[PDB]
Amino acid sequence: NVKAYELRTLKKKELLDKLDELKKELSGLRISKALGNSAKNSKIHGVRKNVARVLTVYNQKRKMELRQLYKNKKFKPYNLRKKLTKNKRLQLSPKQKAAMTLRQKKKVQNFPQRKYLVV
Amino acid sequence: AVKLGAGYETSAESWGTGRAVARIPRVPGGGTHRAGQGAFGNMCRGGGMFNPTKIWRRWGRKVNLKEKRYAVCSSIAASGVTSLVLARGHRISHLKEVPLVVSNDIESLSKTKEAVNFLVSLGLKDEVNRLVKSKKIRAGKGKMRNRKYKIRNG
Amino acid sequence: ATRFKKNRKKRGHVSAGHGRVGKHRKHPGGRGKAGGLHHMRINFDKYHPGYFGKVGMRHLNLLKNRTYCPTIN
Amino acid sequence: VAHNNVLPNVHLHKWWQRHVRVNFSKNIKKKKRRLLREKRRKANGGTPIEKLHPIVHCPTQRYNFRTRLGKGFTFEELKGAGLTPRAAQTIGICYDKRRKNRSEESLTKNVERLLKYKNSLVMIPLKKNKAKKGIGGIPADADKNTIKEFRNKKPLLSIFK
Amino acid sequence: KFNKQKSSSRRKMRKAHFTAPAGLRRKIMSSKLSKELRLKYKTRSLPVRKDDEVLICRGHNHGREGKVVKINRKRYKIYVERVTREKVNGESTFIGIHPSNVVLTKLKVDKNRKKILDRKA
RNA sequence: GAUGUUAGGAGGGCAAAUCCGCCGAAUUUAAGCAUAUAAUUAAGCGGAAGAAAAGAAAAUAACUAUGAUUCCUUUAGUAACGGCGAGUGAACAAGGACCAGCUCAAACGGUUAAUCCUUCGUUUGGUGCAAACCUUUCGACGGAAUUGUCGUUGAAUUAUUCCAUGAAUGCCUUUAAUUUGAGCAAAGUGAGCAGGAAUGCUUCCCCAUAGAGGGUGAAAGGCCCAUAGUUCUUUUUAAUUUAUUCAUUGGAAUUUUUCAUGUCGAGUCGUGUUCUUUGAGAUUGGAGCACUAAUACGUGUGAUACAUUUCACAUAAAGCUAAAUAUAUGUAGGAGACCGAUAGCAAACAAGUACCGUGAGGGAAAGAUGAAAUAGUACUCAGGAAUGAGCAAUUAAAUAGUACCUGAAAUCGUUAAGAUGGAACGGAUUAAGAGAGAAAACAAGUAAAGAGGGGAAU
RNA sequence: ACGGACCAAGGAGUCUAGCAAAUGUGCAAGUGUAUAUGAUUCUUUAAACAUUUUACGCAUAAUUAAUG
RNA sequence: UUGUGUUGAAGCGAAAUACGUGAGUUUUCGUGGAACAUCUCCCUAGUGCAGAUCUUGGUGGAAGUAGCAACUAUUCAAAUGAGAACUUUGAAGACUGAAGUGGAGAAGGGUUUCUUGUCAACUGUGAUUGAACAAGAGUUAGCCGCUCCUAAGGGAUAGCU
RNA sequence: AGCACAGUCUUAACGAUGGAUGUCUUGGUUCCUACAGCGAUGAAGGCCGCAGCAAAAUGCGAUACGCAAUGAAAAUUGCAGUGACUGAAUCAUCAGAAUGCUGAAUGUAAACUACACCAAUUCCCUGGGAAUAGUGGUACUCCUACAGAAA
Repeated sequence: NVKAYELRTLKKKELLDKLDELKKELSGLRISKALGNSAKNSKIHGVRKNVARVLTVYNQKRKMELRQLYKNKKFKPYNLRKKLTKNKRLQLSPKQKAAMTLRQKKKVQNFPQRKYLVV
Repeated sequence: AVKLGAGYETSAESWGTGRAVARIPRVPGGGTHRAGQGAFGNMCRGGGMFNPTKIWRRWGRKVNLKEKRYAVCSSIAASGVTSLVLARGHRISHLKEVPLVVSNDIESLSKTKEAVNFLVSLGLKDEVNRLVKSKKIRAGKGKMRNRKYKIRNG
Repeated sequence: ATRFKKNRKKRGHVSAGHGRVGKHRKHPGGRGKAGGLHHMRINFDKYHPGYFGKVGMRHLNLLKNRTYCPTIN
Repeated sequence: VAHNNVLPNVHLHKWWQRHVRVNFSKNIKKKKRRLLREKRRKANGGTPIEKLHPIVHCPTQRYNFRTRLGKGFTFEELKGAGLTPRAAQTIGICYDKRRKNRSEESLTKNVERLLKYKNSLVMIPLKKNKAKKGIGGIPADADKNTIKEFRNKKPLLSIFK
Repeated sequence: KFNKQKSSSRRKMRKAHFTAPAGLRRKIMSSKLSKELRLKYKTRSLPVRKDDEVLICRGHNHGREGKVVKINRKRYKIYVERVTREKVNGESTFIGIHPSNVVLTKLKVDKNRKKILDRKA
């Protein structure tokens, strides 16, 4: 049983090697289960979860190092770029919605709404 | 109100003359218990009530403002006499006068302990006891409708 | 006040006060003002004499604000 | 029909249950509207949320004698108050380009109402102790001391009614 | 009572009680503290842990006391070492006691309990 | 125009309660029925939003006049439409909610497209642990565009007064509100009775800004969660705090002095005719076809078709726009004089499930042991076994044994009593039997002795 | 003549609009405060409370196709 | 408003020297094991059943009755088993009579196939049998088919409505 | 040890059948309030899978009744088994990672796990070293820019 923080410092090589040997041990456990042997059947869950953990760490490392590759560059692949709602993606930018012509810009600047009181 | 189409959400058919059965509508099909059973109709099981309750019942009422003011004035006057307050149900046999008034510092006390002490010292110990011991779980289906207890008015 | 309704006091009387011979059918004379001039004519003539026909000219759009005038004696 | 009754007239020959609606939420809506306008006047920082409207004579012979709040002052009365429409709409003055002053009485009375509102105005500087003389007929900005002493005073809403 | 965001419906909150998750069940499985222990930690109630000495003061076993042996949040019960009972078959099993019927007399030391007791300050 | 697996993008489907277009009945009413009504509805097709649509007068009025749209009260079941039958049925004014105005076209700018986009670079500072995000103006390139982007809303001229502008230095405090997530949160587990078990009953104490609810072996303010209250934390948003020196760059409003009365939406309006729609009637809107305008002194409304003509009001044939408004949908909250398992949704449950139909579709029944099965029946006997029985056994209780709360009637069994010649039951009156019964169906008081309970008297 | 083998449970003049009569109640040539607003009311409260000395309905006057 | 409940509420069965004229009301015993009433006055309604070839559910007499009738036909002995007319074995008598209850396939079915157990229900009599129930297992392709071709024809593209 | 005729009907007591009644209620119903689009970045819907023993429902997607992270934080259990003396057992939150075949379904098809064409593709170390028949792309319409052909 391996936790997710200590293997966070491994390189991809031994991460994949750990995954491979762990899968091999899981395969051996399944072979034993298929045979008459049943003592080890309860370690299948733990080994399966270890496989899930190491896969999670490896995939997160790969995704982060891929994002570092498309840092800025304005043309990230679709999965790398934002995944908002489709209509949110197609919405006009706040700048575009707030854009105004020079005529109304100078009108607003010269005669803004004013704060005041009464007697 | 009941759900608008309740009991009428089935296919209508009353093939019933010559079938030696009542002319009530029957649900169609087969292979299930419901097939051929009596469909909508107040007499039929699962058939919808006779006059489904509607939300546009006259819930509220309009009361003349003059009549409401008359009623409030009369209620104050009635509270002003001893016999009526006694007959209403309150235990005021130890009150000095029925239209009892207390100094404005009653508006300033802030502890229920001293409020109860003041109420007792006025002679309403019996009234307080009645209110306290009257707490009781009510009868009927009301108590499963967030209406558990029933208290008297002090 | 559904407990004051007259139907409650005919609760075990079979016909519900609507007659044993004539029964309570649904619209046995027609719907609404159906039979005027034909079989409700006596009712119409006895209680609403000048009902049928038309007299006078048409005021196309009235605008009662024009002719509104209250009177004090 | 039978007996001596008015002839029936009920216009319920269509599917009316679809169109029936009952206002269970009249007072709830009242409370919500009051809360919304209270929050508005709390947010705009002491400036009243009402806008000044002229008083006008109701049309037709039926309501000849009665006056009521109209929509917006006209160009003539704004000019008589010395106030361009563009600048007036930024200090809570309603303006409409459709009304015309057909009578000197209406002109003078709306002008004097405008002047009363104007002199009751106390302007808040646009830039936090950068008081200036105003533009387009807007009064000059008040100073820090008078703003301080007037903000705690009850704002009169009589001129709005 | 005075805030309308929280329901007072019997149906609603008894459904909440009977379908509460385990984490919430831990909180509603609390119980009183003895007088001296209450004065020592200046708090009134505490959720029960596995190894606390407890004293049951309600029910058929209202007199004796013992150390809790296990807690069943699914059944809303706790078990104490010497309150066993004989089944019909012939083996012993602990008697389920609702935590509301017991008072804590001594509670075990754990890093979390002192952090929450200091939080109680 | 083609064509391009050239580069970058978009549409498609689901979902509908509210919303926007089209298409479009009949049942029904008229006591028949054909116009009419149902209904500009249902069904059908298409299209959006958190609202939609409408909306800034080719409006109303006729007055002392109003001033975009929407919605509420009302006008008003009114004017009007209609085998003038059945039926149908607005608008203006008035009182309110809300309140917001704008831009293209056309005009003017040619000592100069002053515009726009793509791609590639540069920095101006900032909140993030990170991921990412907000600001930033200097470009260069390639294009689009004069078959028209951008600026002005006539153009200059004085006077004031405003608005954006950069650099340097300092200042970033307080409070109220609003809104998340967290904590803290009073007082009995005191006698006694009866209990399997108090939260019950008596009795003695209390807390309450908490006596809402839920749980706990029976009805709990003081056993637990929570509740009243309060303290932190999150969102934004008001008032408050401080701004000071130097500079030129452009713009705006009004006010002086002159020009020129400019522009103003065409197969469109309009008219005829046909169909539909409307309350709209010698035609309310729309549509098809035919004809087909004027140029602001015009042309369009002013609810009866015309001709001549006054008057008033608007300025069509281009466009955007928040609020007040609606929500039988979805999700999440909160409630109720609602239903309480043949009820309430079809579905309290493994319910749109089982099952039926080739298919479109149709569509159920079914909740409850006990406080605790961490008490689900051990042991013995008899039986092949199912089961049964017990001197045996859990429980307070098993006639609470899993179909398990209670356990009606129909129907059936056991025992007892009675009746019994082709009905049975019954009404009225008694008699004989058999069950039950003392509250009127007798005996207050009196004296003694035994057990008790009270009240008054110091 | 038709329905009824038996038992249990369910089972049918109601709701809304509009008019009138009757009766009770309030006020009375007036009556109803509509929509809406305010207000230390906001568990209850979606109810209660209130309305700066020409809103609207009905009534206070009828009659006529109608100018009136 | 003012009451009843673990010293037993509601409900239910039988009743009562009970009251009423009557719908009913009130009590007793038994059962029941957790709530119930308010007739002090009033408010409210999905408020009162003998019927509707009423609806749903349950249950009767008919009645141990009609009936368990096509396919010529069974018998002896043994085994298993608690139990054998209809399970198995041997013997006999017969049938189907290659237009076959014989072998292969298609459509349709979908594990009914096999082995080992097994009998609560089903197998309209029995049943130890079984297509039932339970646990496991079983389907091997370059050559058999699909896959390819085109037919009656279907869908779609371009247009055009 | 003996005695009742049988049947039919009536009554009572006790039981069978049945599931009414009463009492329950994590359900419904109605109203009020608040927010409100999902999809070629592959939706809704449908299949197929996934647990040690695992059918349904619920949950999930080859990391498959759950991974990571964050808050709480000692249990979780039918057995087996796993957990500290708190990134560990279990809840809650859920932003990271992952998300089978389909489906508007979009390479051609479809009662096919059938058939294309173009890049071979993917991974490990800091240019090498491996492993893979595996992986991506290719619909129709349209917009902007571009390309070389046309009159």
